[PDB]
Amino acid sequence: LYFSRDAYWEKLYVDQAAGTPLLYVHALRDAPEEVPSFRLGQHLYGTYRTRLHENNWICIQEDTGLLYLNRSLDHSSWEKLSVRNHGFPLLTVYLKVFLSGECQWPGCARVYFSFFNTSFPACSSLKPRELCFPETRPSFRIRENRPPGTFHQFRLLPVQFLCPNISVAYRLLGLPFRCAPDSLEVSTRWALDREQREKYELVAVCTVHEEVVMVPFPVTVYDEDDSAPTFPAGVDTASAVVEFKRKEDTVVATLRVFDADVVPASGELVRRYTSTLLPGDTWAQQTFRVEHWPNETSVQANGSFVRATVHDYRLVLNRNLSISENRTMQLAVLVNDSVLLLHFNVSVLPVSLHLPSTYSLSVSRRARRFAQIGKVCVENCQAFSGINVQYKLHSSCSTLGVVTSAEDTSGILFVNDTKALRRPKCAELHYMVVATDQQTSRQAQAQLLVTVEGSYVAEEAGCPLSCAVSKRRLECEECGGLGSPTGRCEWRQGDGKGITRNFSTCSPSTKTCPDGHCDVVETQDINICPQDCLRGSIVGGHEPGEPRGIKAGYGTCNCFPEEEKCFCEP
Amino acid sequence: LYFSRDAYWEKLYVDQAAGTPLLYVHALRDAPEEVPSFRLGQHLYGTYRTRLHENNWICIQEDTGLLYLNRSLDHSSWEKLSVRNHGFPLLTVYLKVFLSGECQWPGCARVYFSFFNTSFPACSSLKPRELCFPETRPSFRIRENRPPGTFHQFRLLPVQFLCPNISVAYRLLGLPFRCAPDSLEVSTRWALDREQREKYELVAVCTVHEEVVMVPFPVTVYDEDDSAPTFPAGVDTASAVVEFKRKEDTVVATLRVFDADVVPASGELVRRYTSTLLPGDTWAQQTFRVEHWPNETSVQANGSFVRATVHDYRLVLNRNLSISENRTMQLAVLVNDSVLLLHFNVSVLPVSLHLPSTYSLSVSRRARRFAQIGKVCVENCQAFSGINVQYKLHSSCSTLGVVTSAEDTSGILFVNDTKALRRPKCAELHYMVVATDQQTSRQAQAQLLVTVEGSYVAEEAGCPLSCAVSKRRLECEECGGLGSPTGRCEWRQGDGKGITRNFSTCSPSTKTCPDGHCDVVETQDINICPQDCLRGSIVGGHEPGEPRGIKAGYGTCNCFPEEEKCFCEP
Amino acid sequence: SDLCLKFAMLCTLNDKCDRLRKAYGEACSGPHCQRHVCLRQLLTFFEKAAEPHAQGLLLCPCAPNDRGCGERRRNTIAPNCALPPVAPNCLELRRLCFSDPLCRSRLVDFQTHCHPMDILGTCATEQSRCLRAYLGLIGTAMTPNFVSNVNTSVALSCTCRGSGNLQEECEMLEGFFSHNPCLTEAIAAKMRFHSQLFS
Amino acid sequence: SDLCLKFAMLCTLNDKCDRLRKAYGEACSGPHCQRHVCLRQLLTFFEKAAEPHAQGLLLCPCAPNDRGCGERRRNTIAPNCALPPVAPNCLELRRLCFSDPLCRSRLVDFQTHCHPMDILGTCATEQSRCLRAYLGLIGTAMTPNFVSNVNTSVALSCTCRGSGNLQEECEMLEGFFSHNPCLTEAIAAKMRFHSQLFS
Amino acid sequence: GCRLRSQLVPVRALGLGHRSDELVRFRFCSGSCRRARSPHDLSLASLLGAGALRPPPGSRPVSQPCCRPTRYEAVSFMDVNSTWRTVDRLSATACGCL
Amino acid sequence: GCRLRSQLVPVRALGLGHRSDELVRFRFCSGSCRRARSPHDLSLASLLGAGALRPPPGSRPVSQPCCRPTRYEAVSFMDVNSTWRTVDRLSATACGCL
Ligand SMILES: *[C@@H]1O[C@H](CO)[C@@H](O)[C@H](O)[C@H]1NC(C)=O
Ligand SMILES: *[C@@H]1O[C@H](CO)[C@@H](O)[C@H](O)[C@H]1NC(C)=O
Ligand SMILES: *[C@@H]1O[C@H](CO)[C@@H](O)[C@H](O)[C@H]1NC(C)=O
Ligand SMILES: *[C@@H]1O[C@H](CO)[C@@H](O)[C@H](O)[C@H]1NC(C)=O
Ligand SMILES: *[C@@H]1O[C@H](CO)[C@@H](O)[C@H](O)[C@H]1NC(C)=O
Ligand SMILES: *[C@@H]1O[C@H](CO)[C@@H](O)[C@H](O)[C@H]1NC(C)=O
Ligand SMILES: *[C@@H]1O[C@H](CO)[C@@H](O)[C@H](O)[C@H]1NC(C)=O
Ligand SMILES: *[C@@H]1O[C@H](CO)[C@@H](O)[C@H](O)[C@H]1NC(C)=O
Ligand SMILES: *[C@@H]1O[C@H](CO)[C@@H](O)[C@H](O)[C@H]1NC(C)=O
Ligand SMILES: *[C@@H]1O[C@H](CO)[C@@H](O)[C@H](O)[C@H]1NC(C)=O
Ligand SMILES: *[C@@H]1O[C@H](CO)[C@@H](O)[C@H](O)[C@H]1NC(C)=O
Ligand SMILES: *[C@@H]1O[C@H](CO)[C@@H](O)[C@H](O)[C@H]1NC(C)=O
Ligand SMILES: *[C@@H]1O[C@H](CO)[C@@H](O)[C@H](O)[C@H]1NC(C)=O
Ligand SMILES: *[C@@H]1O[C@H](CO)[C@@H](O)[C@H](O)[C@H]1NC(C)=O
Ligand SMILES: [Ca+2]
Ligand SMILES: [Ca+2]
Ligand SMILES: [Ca+2]
Ligand SMILES: [Ca+2]
Ligand SMILES: [Ca+2]
Ligand SMILES: [Ca+2]
Ligand SMILES: [Ca+2]
Ligand SMILES: [Ca+2]
Repeated sequence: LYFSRDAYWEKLYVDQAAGTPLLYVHALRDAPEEVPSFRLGQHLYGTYRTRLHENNWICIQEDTGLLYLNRSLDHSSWEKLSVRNHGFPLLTVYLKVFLSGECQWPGCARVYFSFFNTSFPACSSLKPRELCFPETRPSFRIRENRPPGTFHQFRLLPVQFLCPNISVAYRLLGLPFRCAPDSLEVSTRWALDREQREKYELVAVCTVHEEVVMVPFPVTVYDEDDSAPTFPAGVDTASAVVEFKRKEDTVVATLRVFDADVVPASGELVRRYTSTLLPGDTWAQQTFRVEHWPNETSVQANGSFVRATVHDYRLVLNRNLSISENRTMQLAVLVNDSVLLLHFNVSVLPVSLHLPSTYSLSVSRRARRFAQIGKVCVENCQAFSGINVQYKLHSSCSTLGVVTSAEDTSGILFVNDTKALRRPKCAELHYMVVATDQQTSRQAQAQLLVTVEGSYVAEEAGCPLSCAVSKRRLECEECGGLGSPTGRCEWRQGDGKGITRNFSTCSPSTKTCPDGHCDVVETQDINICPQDCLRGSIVGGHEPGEPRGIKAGYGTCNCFPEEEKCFCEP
Repeated sequence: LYFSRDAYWEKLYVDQAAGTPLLYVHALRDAPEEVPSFRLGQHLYGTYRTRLHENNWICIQEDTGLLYLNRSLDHSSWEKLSVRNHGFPLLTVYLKVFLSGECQWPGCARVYFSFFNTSFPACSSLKPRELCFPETRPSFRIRENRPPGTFHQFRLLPVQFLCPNISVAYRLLGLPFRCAPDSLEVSTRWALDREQREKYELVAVCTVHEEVVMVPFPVTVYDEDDSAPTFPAGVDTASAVVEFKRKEDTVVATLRVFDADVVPASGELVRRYTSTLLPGDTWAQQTFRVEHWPNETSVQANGSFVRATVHDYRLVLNRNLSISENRTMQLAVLVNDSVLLLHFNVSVLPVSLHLPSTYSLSVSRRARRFAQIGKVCVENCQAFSGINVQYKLHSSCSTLGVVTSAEDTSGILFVNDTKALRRPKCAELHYMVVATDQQTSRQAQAQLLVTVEGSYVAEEAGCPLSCAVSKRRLECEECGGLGSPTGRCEWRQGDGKGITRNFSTCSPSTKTCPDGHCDVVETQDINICPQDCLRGSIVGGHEPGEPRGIKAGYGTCNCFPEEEKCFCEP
Repeated sequence: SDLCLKFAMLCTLNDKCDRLRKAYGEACSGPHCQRHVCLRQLLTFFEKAAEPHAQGLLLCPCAPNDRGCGERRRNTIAPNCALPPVAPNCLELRRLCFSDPLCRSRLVDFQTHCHPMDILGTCATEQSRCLRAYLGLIGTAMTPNFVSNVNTSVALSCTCRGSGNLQEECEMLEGFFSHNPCLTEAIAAKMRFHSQLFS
Repeated sequence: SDLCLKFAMLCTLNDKCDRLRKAYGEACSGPHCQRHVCLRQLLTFFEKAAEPHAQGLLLCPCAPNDRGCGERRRNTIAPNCALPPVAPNCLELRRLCFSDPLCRSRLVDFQTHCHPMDILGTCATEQSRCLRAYLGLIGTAMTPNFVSNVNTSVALSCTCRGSGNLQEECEMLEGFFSHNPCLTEAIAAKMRFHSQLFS
Repeated sequence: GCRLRSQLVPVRALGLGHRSDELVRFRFCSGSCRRARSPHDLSLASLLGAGALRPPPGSRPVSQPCCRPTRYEAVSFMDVNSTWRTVDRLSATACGCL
Repeated sequence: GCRLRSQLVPVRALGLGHRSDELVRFRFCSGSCRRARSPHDLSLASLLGAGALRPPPGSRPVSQPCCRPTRYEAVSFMDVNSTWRTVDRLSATACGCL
């Protein structure tokens, strides 16, 4: 059982007669056995749902579901009620109609009554627009796969009870909906399926006396599970071989499922569409979870748009895979619908840790601490995701030093001492560069021939420790900072477009410091790259770096790292 | 036994002969039995009293007290000693001569020796000024009341031992000192008394070959108790009647004593000259101590000045005498001399506590709080010292209020409320002024007829609480302060003589506030008299009030009492 | 200078209104913005201020072609921090309103006083107590905002995509914002007064 | 401007000397003055300073009629706070010197190096180490000062009135200050150098 | 007296790069502080009265204590892209003698 | 920079009534304090750049923090009667940005 609507509307007037028919109600069937019973409420609710006075006036007939005035209305009753209205002009009371607290469909249906201070007027003041249909248009509600029944009736009952001398006719326009002759109930021919069509917006023809009036007529077909899951037209298996990524959680391989139902809604979709991992080795549990989340799409059937659910199924890892794993499997998953079979092929490969045979690098002979010379990298640099290849620099004069930046798993080598650089007998050295792993002991080494080469000019005594304490261009390349590669600094200057990310400063490494990353070499000291590694106040119109630093700043930005301040100012 | 001097001087030279007579010593007698014995020391002291080397060279004859060179001198000995001198050119060693640690008279006498790098010269280089007497003149030392003896000898012994061919004669000028013929010892005729003469400065005549040479010759006669205390020529008793003072310690009555001795010196005068209070009633002990302190004066005897001691004896109280005591006594004191009789008459009087019959005072009808109108005083105001006569103001409308200032024991009356002053029915009141005592219950009362009289003008709203917040003259008499007698204030202005005690300010009471006393009425509030009652900093060239306040200040001084500051500035 | 700036400066020139507008301009700024402090200072603004000051600040007139007068009006309640980045299901957004007893009180008054009574535009009680129930919804979880920048169509930031079978219970709840005759004629009556007031 | 101001400003113009002169000008000022803090900052001044700076500041020449050049010199060691108000017995003043082991060390050097050796004026060791032993007596208990303001006669502030029988033991101890040939010719040799130096 | 002020300023007129069109109220400090005066202040105001000092290279030393804020407040607005920009600590709330 | 100074002044030239003849060394504070600058200071130095404020009646508000002493020392001398006069807290010993 369910009502064909949820809200019913009716008008009451002063001094109308007893036994006057107000309206019918309608209730369709879920089954070939259900007969509707109708009971009223007892207390008229009002605006902000508060009981005003007990229904002493409206009675019901359970057989056809007829609402009719038993006792009648007067101004003493509509001052008895309108004072109880908490101070509002009364234009809406209502009751509940149950058939099997708070009124909600498909149990209840709330029936409004809009009262007016006049009596029921004469027939001459009835325009045919208020003679056919009520003002608030209905909206109907039919579940699919149901016994066909009767869901609407046309006639305005107090109208023909009080103006019977005007003939009014009603009709409907391969459609399942028909209007019976000489009995104005509307009925359904065959049981509907939503998946063919889901919205029927019909037009009902009314003719008074003489005026022809038509109104919209919405019917929304509801839904059930009348559909089983299906491959998207013969794509039965996708596969993917783990080669390089090996991180914690990564989308590896993916398939799709096309259900045509909507009914397993967002609250309880997780109970029904469940991804049963078919078992195998416990390495599959240790390393795989089959993640799943749905999304609704639309598809055409016979000129309309019926919607459906798409269930994506993705292999996602669980842990850092080690390097030396070399296996293959068949990962099967059952999919439930309340039943489909999917699987994956997964192979895991070994990876070697080879490095180039000979590294070759010059060093500027006047260089300072923490200067980046050149990058050292395992042969496949930016493709790995979850491998710790830490680099250590073993010699066979300590001048250089390697610390691997964790973002790229590349080792950047930097100069750690300056006094041990200018020595004449150590003008050529041997740094066996060693690239070790951490989840396996598998390391590597490679050969280097360093040539420390350049001039030598001693520095000025009026130099601060940082390049970025400077303000203008000429005080940048005459004075040395801390992380400088050739003893000088370098001035970068941008545009005059306001607060821009491309601003002006004096930097040691114009490609490494004002870059967006506070590198490990950059975060070594407070003085090397302060305008991208500081934790301080930036006086002036700025916009902060998102971990730290200066993302953008109005004009020139000069920073005091010993006092933890920046000024951004033109 | 005592030496006639304390220091002896002699010169040594290179390579002088053995057995050469250096000098005699002299020692007078305390008694008819004492014969002097003379021993030398063993070790030559030097500059800063340190032993240089043992006396291997100088021996003594005990009979006449003769000092003579046993072994003789050479440059090896005077480099043996002068290196030991801690680096000084050696011109003074010395020895001790005892007759009965550190050399002090009348036990010891230290004998100097001034050595020179030459040998003893020939007789031609001896001027007769160094042939008669040594360079350092003697200073002699004779106790009185002694057996007369021999205290000096003239001849320079190595001179006549080494230049015997020159005749030298010596003589002296009713005097007790005589020089014997053909034996050049000087002797005393009769026993001396200091109280006749105390200094004999004689002249000794020397004649060489031919030159006459004379030198001074001091003799200081010492002292004993040969004198008894004596009234200062028949003033046997002073007396004094306690009438009004009655404080803790006050000089009441005084006498003098004239001793002619000096010997009971400042260290042990308190043991000997002691004031024995002869007894009587214990009220005399409870209320009197006989204080005593000496002072030395000078008096003429036969043309000289002999000094003597004057012993003053003063009655001094001990406690606050009550009023109602009425007694008389005879306070006797024995005085010891190691014995005189003194006394005092002391009477103690009653004092009544009468007040004037009718007090009469006007009150300005616009007056403020804490204004002084008129003084209330016990009939003898400034003569009492130790009496607490507190005043309380009993009525028969609370407007006035009396608080006795403790300095004068006078009650100053002040206005405590302003709202209760302008009332029409209390335009004449009755304040029975009550003057109570505290060490006796004896109180008093007196009658008052107050006339509250004046205009009435309400005040300005732009007035601070104090008159002395103002800066110039016109902002003084247009605006009211706190302790004002007539609602206005009054400007006092002094000179332009720098930091003066007479400076410029705006004061309520020009005779009570910038006066030097923070009165009780003035110390009632912080705002009444701040420039004489504050405890704060005085910014500017000032000079502080000695309990508190501003004693003097450069120019104008305006004080903020709510912030505790003054500015002194022109 | 348009009208949505003239009615903003009249809240600036007040002492009582600028002190409140500064309180949510600060909590709704920058990329590191915090949402539940940004919303709490909006209830305080549209609650503890004078009604002619709030109603002029939010609902302000414009032309259809006047781009910088509707683009500001969309961004007055700071939607980049107040409205969530992902659009949730529009029945789920009502659930969070029903849980907190302030949003429930602010929502029931709007379902009371602005219910679509007649399809011509006639409201239930008054077209003056409609906006008082409307503006009480701004600091709550169901914050409405102007969708476009050329017209005064106003809706929630929600979608009825993953609705399941409650499509009409979601379509009507969105049609209570974008198909209200009552609320649209109320906001139109207020904008036709604001184009009379200081125009 | 006289000479006792010229040799005062040469201690002012130094960094090392004005910092020390400010240390006893502050502790020896005002009517509420405190004596044993006033004296302790005088030993530090005549000890921890350069000898040409101290000897020029204290011993300074003048004329007999030049009143404002001797009146300052009497008041350089601040006698109203340093010297006691009542004049004690002059053997008692030596007792307090013998009790403290700094004044005893400063007094024994003066009885060493400035003893009247000859009545013409010849000193014992040097007429240079006489003033070094002399100026060490200023911050002690036996502080000498210039008695008059017209001449350079210097004595203690003491009297031999209540001496008892030790009159010559007190008269010689005062004659070691007012009848010294050695000390007087030493101070005269220093003043005849100060009237050669910057005159 | 050294007390609090308030005023209206454009936000382009602040010189911090924020381009906008609005007005903001702005509280600054002003006044005199003759009641927090020191002995050194009278001294320096008289040594700079007869010109007894050579003034040093750089600035002039000020005699009286300057009237400075003690606390600050943030200022919020909208830019030309209609985005809320805040600048912390731009307007005072209480003044004092320092 | 905001650092300590020192100088020589007569004591009649101090204006505190002490008549004398001497010279005293005198330490004052001077310099600039551009490193203790605030957002309000740049704001006020730009609002007083285009004249965007009406300056209030009384003084001008200063933009930068003023360079002031932190500690003081006493100054001692002798007067014309040759009596030691002290004036407490007349010369600085350390400066700072306030
Ligand atoms: C309806 O009215 C009749 C009389 O007209 C009365 O007898 C009957 O009880 C009423 N029924 C109800 C349910 O009120
Ligand atoms: C899966 O489908 C079967 C088939 O009836 C049902 O018994 C089971 O409960 C379903 N499981 C879930 C989690 O929906
Ligand atoms: C669901 O699909 C629509 C269109 O196909 C897309 O806009 C939306 O982002 C999808 N949702 C998710 C969570 O991917
Ligand atoms: C995998 O490696 C990443 C690299 O940072 C690490 O953060 C993560 O915790 C690792 N996973 C596990 C399960 O340890
Ligand atoms: C997955 O592996 C099985 C095992 O032999 C193989 O038959 C199948 O072809 C593989 N899948 C694909 C898509 O090749
Ligand atoms: C080189 O860098 C390392 C980093 O671990 C540091 O421990 C070492 O002190 C540095 N060398 C010198 C000489 O400081
Ligand atoms: C004195 O000298 C004689 C020899 O000349 C010697 O025998 C005697 O012991 C000496 N006496 C002393 C006390 O040295
Ligand atoms: C007082 O003189 C007598 C007389 O010889 C003596 O016995 C007594 O000790 C003396 N007392 C004092 C305190 O001197
Ligand atoms: C002692 O007498 C002399 C002169 O008679 C006087 O100057 C001195 O002050 C007196 N001493 C005391 C303590 O009264
Ligand atoms: C005597 O009176 C004075 C008055 O102040 C008081 O100070 C003193 O203590 C009193 N004497 C005694 C012994 O109580
Ligand atoms: C002291 O009192 C006695 C007692 O009568 C009397 O003889 C004597 O004259 C009084 N002293 C004086 C100086 O009058
Ligand atoms: C009057 O002065 C007395 C002083 O003891 C004080 O207690 C009282 O409060 C004053 N009167 C009023 C009305 O304040
Ligand atoms: C307002 O504009 C939006 C988008 O520009 C549009 O979806 C909506 O239909 C418009 N309103 C009307 C009433 O057309
Ligand atoms: C120095 O003057 C004082 C007092 O003016 C005087 O007593 C002293 O004798 C004078 N000195 C000489 C050597 O006359
Ligand atoms: Ca179906
Ligand atoms: Ca299904
Ligand atoms: Ca279905
Ligand atoms: Ca960088
Ligand atoms: Ca005698
Ligand atoms: Ca005697
Ligand atoms: Ca005698
Ligand atoms: Ca006074």
